Amino acid sequence: MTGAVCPGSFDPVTLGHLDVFERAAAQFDEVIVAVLINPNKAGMFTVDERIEMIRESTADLPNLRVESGQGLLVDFVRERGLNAIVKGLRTGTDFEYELQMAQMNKHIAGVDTFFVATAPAYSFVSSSLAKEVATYGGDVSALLPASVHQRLLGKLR
Amino acid sequence: MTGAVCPGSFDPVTLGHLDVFERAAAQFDEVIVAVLIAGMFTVDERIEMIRESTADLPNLRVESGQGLLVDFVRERGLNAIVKGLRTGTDFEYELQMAQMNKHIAGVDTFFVATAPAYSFVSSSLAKEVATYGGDVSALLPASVHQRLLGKLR
Amino acid sequence: MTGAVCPGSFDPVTLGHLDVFERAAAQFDEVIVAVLINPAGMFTVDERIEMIRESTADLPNLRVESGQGLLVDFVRERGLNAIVKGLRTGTDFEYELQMAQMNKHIAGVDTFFVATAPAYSFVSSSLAKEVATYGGDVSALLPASVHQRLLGKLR
Amino acid sequence: MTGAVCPGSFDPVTLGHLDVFERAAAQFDEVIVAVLINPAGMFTVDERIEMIRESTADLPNLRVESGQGLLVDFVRERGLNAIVKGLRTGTDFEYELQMAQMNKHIAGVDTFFVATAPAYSFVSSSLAKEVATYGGDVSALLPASVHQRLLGKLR
Amino acid sequence: MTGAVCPGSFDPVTLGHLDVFERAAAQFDEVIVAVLINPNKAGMFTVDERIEMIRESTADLPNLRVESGQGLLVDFVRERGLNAIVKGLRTGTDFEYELQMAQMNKHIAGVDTFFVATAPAYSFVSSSLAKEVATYGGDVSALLPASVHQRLLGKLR
Amino acid sequence: MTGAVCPGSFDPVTLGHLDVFERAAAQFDEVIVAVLIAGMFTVDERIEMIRESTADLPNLRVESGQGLLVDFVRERGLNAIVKGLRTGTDFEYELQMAQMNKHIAGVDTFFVATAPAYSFVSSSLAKEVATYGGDVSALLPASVHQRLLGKLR
Ligand SMILES: O=C(O)Cn1ccc2ccccc21
Ligand SMILES: O=C(O)Cn1ccc2ccccc21
Ligand SMILES: O=C(O)Cn1ccc2ccccc21
Ligand SMILES: O=C(O)Cn1ccc2ccccc21
Ligand SMILES: O=C(O)Cn1ccc2ccccc21
Ligand SMILES: O=C(O)Cn1ccc2ccccc21
Repeated sequence: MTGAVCPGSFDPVTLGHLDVFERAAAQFDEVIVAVLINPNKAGMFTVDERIEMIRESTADLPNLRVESGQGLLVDFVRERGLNAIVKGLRTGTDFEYELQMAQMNKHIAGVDTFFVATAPAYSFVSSSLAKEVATYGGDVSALLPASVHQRLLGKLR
Repeated sequence: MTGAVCPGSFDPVTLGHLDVFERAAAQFDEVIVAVLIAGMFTVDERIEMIRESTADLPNLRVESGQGLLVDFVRERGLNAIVKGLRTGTDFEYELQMAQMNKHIAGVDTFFVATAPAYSFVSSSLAKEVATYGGDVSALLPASVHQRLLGKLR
Repeated sequence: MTGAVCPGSFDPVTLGHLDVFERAAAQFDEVIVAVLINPAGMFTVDERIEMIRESTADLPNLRVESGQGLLVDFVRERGLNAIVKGLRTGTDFEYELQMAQMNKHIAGVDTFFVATAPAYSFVSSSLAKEVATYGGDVSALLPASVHQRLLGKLR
Repeated sequence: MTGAVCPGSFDPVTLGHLDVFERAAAQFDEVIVAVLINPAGMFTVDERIEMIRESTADLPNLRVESGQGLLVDFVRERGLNAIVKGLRTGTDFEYELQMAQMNKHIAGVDTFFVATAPAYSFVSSSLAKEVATYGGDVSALLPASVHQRLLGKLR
Repeated sequence: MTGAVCPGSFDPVTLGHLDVFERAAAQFDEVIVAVLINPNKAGMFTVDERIEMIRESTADLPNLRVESGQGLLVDFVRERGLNAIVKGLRTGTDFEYELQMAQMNKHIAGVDTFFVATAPAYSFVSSSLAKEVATYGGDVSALLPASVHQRLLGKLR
Repeated sequence: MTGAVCPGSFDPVTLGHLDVFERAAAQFDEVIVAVLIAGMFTVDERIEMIRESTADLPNLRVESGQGLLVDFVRERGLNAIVKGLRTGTDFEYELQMAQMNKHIAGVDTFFVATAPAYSFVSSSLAKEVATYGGDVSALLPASVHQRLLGKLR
């Protein structure tokens, strides 16, 4: 009954995210993708859109499920009877901030954070840079799942 | 006649800050905590919270400031800054500012790492965690923690 | 015929920027300084271009132009496929590397990084403006014509 | 059935190592601590294994084994394909990342990194031995049985 | 008449190196690969072997040549009428040391150093890690040019 | 009665080191340069070179040391170390040692960046460059530079 939570805003999910989801699902009995929402700032995609895009690109992972939440990540994790977070690393990750949050999260709730580096091919995509590049016409089709790419272009138009 | 200034917004002061204050006060004759001024606490509240937490440091005082930090330092006859390092410090930006501050006013900056126990608290993360019900009581002065609970509730 | 683009907001241009411009101009047949405008700063795009031209008067193979949108489009539209970017103290290098890999992926454009000289390594447009606003002397860190204009915008 | 390997020389095992072992054992069905021998240190491989077993007596799903050669072969030979590595102050993380990407490429093995607790973040096997050699007290940073053995090797 | 020097021990050359050579050759009129030799410590390959492996994998680059040297890199550069170095960045690069050397090299000889990141696919290979992995049987065939791989295995056997 | 120890091998002392010594001497009543002991110069040579370069610093002295740095510091009634930062400093390792030194002996470590002009020299790189005929005269005290040329030629 091992398990981990993969957290993020996933606005939208990228192939970097999906790589890490797949690794987590391969190494833990269950994985929950936590789509964390700031109720004060809307992103590009609604919560239901974000969840749909993740589900469509994770259909081959039988032990992965997707749920939204807000507030403290460690509460989302513990209320599901888990105490592990799996977080991806990419080029441009603020690792010092991630470390700070990992030590705080262990301190307040006993939850462990495991970091895994995304595959090199997917190491320079981020939701924010993908959106920025696509806004001005750049081709990010190879860095996003099919469940995302044309929906992104749709939002931008 | 040695002295150093420990600058920050301290909104609120943490045990990470206090650890650095104590070290500065142990190694310099005179220490001034510079409360540099839309956060949670007013300048007076932040000053009071620091003063309450530093009552056992006779050679430390707390003053508010505006404008260039180096002017604050120099106008008090000093030319040293002591700055703490924690997990999540943007050290590259601190180094840029240190070199600029030396260039424009001949002020030295000394960096000291906070104790491991207080290395992952920051004013911002403490406020965030407490806002959502997390227990940060081990990371703040007893006084500050009660005040924080007051501002939230 | 070789060439590179040096991109930035240059608000205002610093001696750190100038150092990198000079090194680019010494190593490439053609250099374009791209003054890239956003939706915002202290100097107008025209003022920024003028300050750069004043500072680069001795560089005959360097020209200054404004641009918007995707940097790699600016680069490719001028028949080039290289960017030269400066490094200074406080550069977010991890983000620069992310953008370099992205720019190579989407358009085949290479990015070359060069560290500015130690003397000019701690100036940035933002920090120079901040220090000058409160009366600090940054005249050793900016071209002379820029320092004059900066005082005017503040006074 | 999930599982991971925690690799190192562990000469000697520290409380930083133990912290990471405990977290691995709490999150994976099976953990193997791989004591990997080189062509060399203070403690023999047998002594190191014994010190780890003493320290991990409360972890029934963790076992300790020696190994040589390619780590990913050690991992795959035991039917696993995950490594759990600790991070501390002074870890060469850039090199760890290079090795993680290499290990994924050559064998499909994933590497998960976890930071040790702040209290145990500045101890390392090498620095503990160095401090103890000159009479510094590192007893708060090592399992009790290790600290006893360390004194013996020095005296 | 622009030009740059790409320096290294290249013992052996990797596909990470070759990527950077190709970019340099695309952006400068001439490129010299400088195979820098420590006369006090032999590597795995002799100088002539190193040069042969680079030449065989750079035959499509008409403006690139390969030469060995020792002592100060800036003297190698200036004696060829050049004053630019192009150096690759990969995962595990000691960038702070590279920066130190770049500032020293500018100080003593006026030579500029341009850094370029290797392609993600080739970002985790290094000569040393390739040799180490191959020593213990790991498959590094996709990270090295054909001019290198079986020669490497030969040395190891 | 403030004081700090500036430790290193100083083989040889550079202008980067000297800049940090001067800053330490400006901000602490008492400074001890600890020459911690197969390099180029003997301990006595390194001490002499530092003493020659610091003749204008009345509150600085130079002594050799062995074993734990914290014992060197504590045996002289102090509990502060001042360490310089340059381009190529392994800062993560320095932080590890600082936290260890605080833990085992209550000694604080203050870090200060060298001036930009002296930020890319190190004893090792200076020796390497000079060995192959490079001019490092702008990066070393005048005395040291002549001595270095002597050891090579
Ligand atoms: O996208 C990022 O900034 C980092 N990152 C990359 C993969 C991944 C998976 C889960 C959470 C974060 C992740
Ligand atoms: O809180 C931070 O971000 C860093 N930090 C830690 C202690 C301390 C004391 C004075 C100034 C900053 C300080
Ligand atoms: O100013 C910066 O943030 C970095 N930087 C320094 C020189 C330079 C030249 C072109 C672009 C950026 C450059
Ligand atoms: O000791 C180190 O250098 C890092 N480190 C810390 C805990 C731990 C556990 C397994 C492997 C390495 C680990
Ligand atoms: O291999 C390395 O350590 C770094 N690196 C990567 C490509 C490349 C090309 C020339 C010189 C060094 C280079
Ligand atoms: O030289 C170095 O590696 C760092 N560094 C620079 C100045 C200085 C002074 C004392 C100790 C180390 C110092």
